[PDB]
Amino acid sequence: TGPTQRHTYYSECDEFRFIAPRVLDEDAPPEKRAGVHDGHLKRAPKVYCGGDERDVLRVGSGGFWPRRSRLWGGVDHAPAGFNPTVTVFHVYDILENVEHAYGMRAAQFHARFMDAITPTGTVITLLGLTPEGHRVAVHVYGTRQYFYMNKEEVDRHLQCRAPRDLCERMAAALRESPGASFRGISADHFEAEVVERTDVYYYETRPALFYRVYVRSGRVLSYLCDNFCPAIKKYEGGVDATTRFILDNPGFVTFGWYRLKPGRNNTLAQPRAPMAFGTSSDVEFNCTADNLAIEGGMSDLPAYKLMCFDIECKAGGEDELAFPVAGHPEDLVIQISCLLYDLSTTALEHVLLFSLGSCDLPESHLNELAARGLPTPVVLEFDSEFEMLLAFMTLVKQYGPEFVTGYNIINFDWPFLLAKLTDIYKVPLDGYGRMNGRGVFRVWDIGQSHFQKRSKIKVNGMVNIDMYGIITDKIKLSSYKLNAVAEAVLKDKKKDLSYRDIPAYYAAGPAQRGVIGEYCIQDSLLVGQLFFKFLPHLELSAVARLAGINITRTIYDGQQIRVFTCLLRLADQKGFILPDTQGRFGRHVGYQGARVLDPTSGFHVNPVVVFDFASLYPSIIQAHNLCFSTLSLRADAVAHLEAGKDYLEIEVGGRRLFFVKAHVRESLLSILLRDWLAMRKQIRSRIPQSSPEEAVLLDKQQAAIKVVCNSVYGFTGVQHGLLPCLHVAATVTTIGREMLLATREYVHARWAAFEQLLADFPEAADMRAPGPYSMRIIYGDTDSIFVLCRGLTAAGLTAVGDKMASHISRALFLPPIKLECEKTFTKLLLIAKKKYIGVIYGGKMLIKGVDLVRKNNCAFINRTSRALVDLLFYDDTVSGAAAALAERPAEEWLARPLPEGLQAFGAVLVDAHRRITDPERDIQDFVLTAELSRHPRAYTNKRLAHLTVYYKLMARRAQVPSIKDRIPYVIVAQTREVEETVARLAAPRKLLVSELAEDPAYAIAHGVALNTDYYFSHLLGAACVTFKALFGNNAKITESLLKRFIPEVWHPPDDVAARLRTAGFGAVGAGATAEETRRMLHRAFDTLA
Amino acid sequence: GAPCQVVLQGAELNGILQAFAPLRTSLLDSLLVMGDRGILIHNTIFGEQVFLPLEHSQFSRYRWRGPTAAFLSLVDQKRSLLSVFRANQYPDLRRVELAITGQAPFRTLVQRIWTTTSDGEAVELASETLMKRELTSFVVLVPQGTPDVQLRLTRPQLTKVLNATGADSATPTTFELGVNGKFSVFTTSTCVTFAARENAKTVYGENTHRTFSVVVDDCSMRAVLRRLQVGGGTLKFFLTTPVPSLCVTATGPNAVSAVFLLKPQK
DNA sequence: CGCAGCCGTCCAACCAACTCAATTAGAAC
DNA sequence: CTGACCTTTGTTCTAATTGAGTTGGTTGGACGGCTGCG
Ligand SMILES: Nc1ncnc2c1ncn2[C@H]1C[C@H](O)[C@@H](COP(=O)(O)OP(=O)(O)OP(=O)(O)O)O1
Ligand SMILES: [Mg+2]
Ligand SMILES: [Mg+2]
Repeated sequence: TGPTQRHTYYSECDEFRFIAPRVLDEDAPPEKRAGVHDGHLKRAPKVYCGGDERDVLRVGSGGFWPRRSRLWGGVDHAPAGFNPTVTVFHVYDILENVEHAYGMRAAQFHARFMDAITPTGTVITLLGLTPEGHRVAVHVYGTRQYFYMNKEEVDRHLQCRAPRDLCERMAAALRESPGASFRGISADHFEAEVVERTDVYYYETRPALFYRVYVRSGRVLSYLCDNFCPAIKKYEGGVDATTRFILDNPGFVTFGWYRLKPGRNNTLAQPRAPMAFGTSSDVEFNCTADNLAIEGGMSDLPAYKLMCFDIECKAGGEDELAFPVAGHPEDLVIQISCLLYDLSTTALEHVLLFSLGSCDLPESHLNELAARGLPTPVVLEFDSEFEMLLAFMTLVKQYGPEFVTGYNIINFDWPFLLAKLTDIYKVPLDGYGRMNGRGVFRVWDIGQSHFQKRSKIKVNGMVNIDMYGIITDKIKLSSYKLNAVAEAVLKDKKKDLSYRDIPAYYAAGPAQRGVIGEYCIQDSLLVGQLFFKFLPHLELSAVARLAGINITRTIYDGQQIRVFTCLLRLADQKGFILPDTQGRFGRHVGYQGARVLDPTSGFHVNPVVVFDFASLYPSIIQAHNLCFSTLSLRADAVAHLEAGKDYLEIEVGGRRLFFVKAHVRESLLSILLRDWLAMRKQIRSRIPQSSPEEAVLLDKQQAAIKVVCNSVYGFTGVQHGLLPCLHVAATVTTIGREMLLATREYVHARWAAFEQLLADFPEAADMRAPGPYSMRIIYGDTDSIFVLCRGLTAAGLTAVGDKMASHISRALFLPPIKLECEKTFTKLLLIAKKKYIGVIYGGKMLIKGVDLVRKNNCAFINRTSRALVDLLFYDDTVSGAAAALAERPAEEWLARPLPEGLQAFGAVLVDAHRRITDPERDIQDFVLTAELSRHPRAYTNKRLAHLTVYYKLMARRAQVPSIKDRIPYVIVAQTREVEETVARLAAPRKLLVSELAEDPAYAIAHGVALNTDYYFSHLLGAACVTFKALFGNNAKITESLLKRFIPEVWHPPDDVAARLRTAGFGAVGAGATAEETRRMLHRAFDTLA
Repeated sequence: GAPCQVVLQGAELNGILQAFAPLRTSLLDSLLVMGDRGILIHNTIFGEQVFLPLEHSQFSRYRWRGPTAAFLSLVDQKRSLLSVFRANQYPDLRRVELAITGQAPFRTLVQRIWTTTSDGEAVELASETLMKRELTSFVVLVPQGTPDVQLRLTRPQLTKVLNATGADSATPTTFELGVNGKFSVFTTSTCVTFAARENAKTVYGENTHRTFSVVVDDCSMRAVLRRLQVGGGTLKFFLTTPVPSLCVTATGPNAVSAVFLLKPQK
């Protein structure tokens, strides 16, 4: 008989495709060592470990890896009489599935559950762990999806006369579908009720009658939304059953502690019998929502297990040094590292190496691991690729890690594995997650899709966190290779192994395969350290709780769904419904954004105070009660209210809009924001008591929550989004623009004279510096102004600034709007809009927008630019000389030597011009980078350096970059072989920059020379754009003056000399003594004339 | 102050301009070289060497100090210090001055310009002041020794000798001075002759005793000699070297000169 | 006095430099 | 009495790079006019 539903993972296997490298036959002839065996073999898959040997798929006593699994196939392996009491459990994940009563006949389910899935129903499975470490699944019965349609409309269109009629007309529509995939659907599969609700979109909208239609399947709901009566507007048809479960049971959460309890008539949750289990769990329960409640007190995580894994591959074709491609049978996975951690404790518990072929780890690696008190590695040895991959999947099923991590596992590792398991071997993956079959196990690349922000993985009960994703969001680097990240974040240098090196190590015998093993283990250990520094699961679960969505959606599914779910929570409890209006789907902007003030470019050596609004756009939404529900586009809507007292009237984009005030109706967006603003405060509250490392981590968490608050504004601005309203978005930016200008005009009126300031702040008297007093706005962007405060001292302006900010705020705006005094500069270089460099009153340097802090540029030019900046700001002779340049019009410096103090500034450039030519130059200092922002086909301009390097890599069969990867390149010198190459492939031509781009590894290997002219002109370019501000923003003058620092030199060409020497001895200058110089010039004039 | 000074007052200025007017934005990009003896200007035109020796005689005040100095004529690689001497670049120019300052490499040159504005007075063309720094190192290759023979081609017969030259790169051309002094320049296609003496046939000559014939592979010779508005000029030959050359200089007290590499065809 | 050659002026051709637009990266908000 | 899959915060700004078009300047060649010589 066996289990109620079939397990689809492998529990027995008698025959398989055997593929393995011939170089593992240690006693084979030299002629037989190449390539791979590939044929079928009839035996059970085997694993070797420490001289012992076992079948891969056998469960029993002497296993080689840990297990947390109760059932295997149909057999139960729990001790006799195993039966734990469950009261409290922690849920980390939620599934949605459909159960059919006929499929469940033989399971001994109580009647209450059978009624909920007759003839079919959706079941919601909570996945979790008890505090004793038992894996639990709770199956929740009785949740139904539903949507709304306007009753008058439906009545008119279909001629319905009772709710039962609409159910009959829906059943008809389903039956007559092409593909006929809804056989058996009847009116009783639907329930329709008349209710009163209101559409959420404008203030004057009256409540009306809607049919609410309950549907027992999401597949059915999808079809009805798309295809049934398309003229009729539908509401909330896109909401999933999980969301319905979470929102209809107030207080329930997608991540956290629950307890089981008696229900509505003293019903209790039913334990499932093991042959009725749906998942790999210790205990399973059937219940309804009445049997669940949240446990407020419990907050710590239980003993979840984290797996960190990495794979290594070997190409097996004719070119050993091609990058491996998973679709080729001979390009094999050779090793898998797998580290198992307890997330409750941070402790590493197991270190497993899977290895095709024998593998002896070097004694030094074992001693190192022992010294750090880490578990001794268990090495698992396999004869063929299949046996190793099956074993790894067997571990994943039997151990069931709730969290899985790695580095670049979503773009490389999982795709490579799953390709092999699907295409080479024909293994079904739907049973390898938590469910025993019919579950999701997929990767989505970005591919040709115009929409997708990122690649994704979903495995039905398993949270995948790629640390490559996490790191790119938290640290700014030009490269995100793991050695660069390890250097930058963990502060240690890993040695590294290139894919070019692996094929020669592999062929050498067991010891060298051991060296590969060490590299895999070390890589996985680094990724573990990164994981436990950033602790991403805690940040993600906090957001998941607040948004009302599961943690996997919290990782992969964007900002809009977070906002939408929050809005849905509030809408429901106020009587509003949300229109779907998304039946389909330009390149330009939808509305006017922020005002940036024209900067007074220059070098400023008087103090500058920066004022910035805290949480500007959220505060505007809150202060002025902005919402869908509070908006009107008509004056007759607000005719019965009082102007100014009850509503804001505002011109926005040439329309007169109206927003009702909060005592007339509260904004749903205003309420939504409260939780997220609170969450951000709670993080920032902890910064001053935290360590210097904790403080940096907390600052980044803080900033991620700010992104959610701003995405509430953004949500309204999305054309073709889930619930657009460009009127709201444009209002927010309009009000912001007004506030910025108002703040400037206030400061220019109130404190024009020192008298006025001293009248407002008596402490001003101690702050008076010697020259004339002035306070003037020299710059400002969106929500901040820069006030140049000549005549006052920096020491006091910090304190006075707080008071000024308070004063302005209380004079001009409505709470929660708060202007704050952010910082004071002692020196400032305003370069352009969004580009400035300055020093804060403590001594700290701040840099915004300039190439010195953009990730595209090379290390040589960055380090030189930083040196020039340091001289302007921290060398008194240079700062003084820079301030002197402003006394003359810029072009006057063309006809006069510069102030002498700029000596050291010029000296830095001459040194750079020297060092750039040295043969001992480190090519890595010259590496440029750009992101591959999109699929290479979607580019219009195709002459790009990174695209040039992209196609070269593809044609050389190197590792091809993924979309959204940064691509490194160098610019090479055009030796004639380049002209030959590019002309040959395409069809005195000076090649473009994009045609000289090259891969750094190739350029090293083939000794290719760097383009010194490009790099030095690009270095002067960088200096020029950064120091134009000292010369009136004139780039041409800046360029000219900067060139006057450089040593010019002139010579005849070599063959020109080889000729001229024959007749006419050019001893002019270098090449002869000053005596011979004057002699030869005399010698020459008197014959040339 | 200003250890080196070079000056062109109006009395001497026209001595330069009379030599420089035939030059039409042709010499504007050049190297300068300076010592006690005056200025040498040098440039390559169509891949062959051109020189203008401006002797310190041609100047109203002059002083040199320290080692020789060298400067490129362009400033910002756009404007040029030689501009003053071009045509009517400026309608009037009462005087011009070069001053050189500082020490060793890194000496600073300024060129200063003054113009009559009627009113009995002259004023600085201040906006046109040019400042240039000595180049730190240089190699320049310059000619030497007494020429082997000279012919004095007045403008008409210069033009005839010049028009008889070939073109492209394939076609041959040769200069000749055979016995009896025929100066029979020719190609396989075209021929001319002029009566060398140490009526209108004659070319006045020096050291014509030595007789020779020699081909030239150099293209664009005539192109260069037109770019330069060569208002007639002496030809003088250098033949003792393993590669020979022919130097053409305009007829006058001071002159642009261009040096053309001949073939070592004996 | 007539014809031929040389010189001067004007117009066209060719080459280089500068400007403008659009795409892209990547930041600041 | 049985099947499923597209996604998803906003606008403003500078700078590099590439490609096309426009403008200006200079040089070369042709034709006409004037002067000199036969
Ligand atoms: N990522 C973003 N998406 C959308 N709007 C943004 C984003 N960043 C900034 N803005 C807009 C809305 C912000 O309210 C406004 C000003 O931003 P900014 O001052 O950086 O933050 P903030 O004022 O919202 O928070 P705080 O000032 O406390 O950091 O610019
Ligand atoms: Mg890897
Ligand atoms: Mg702000």
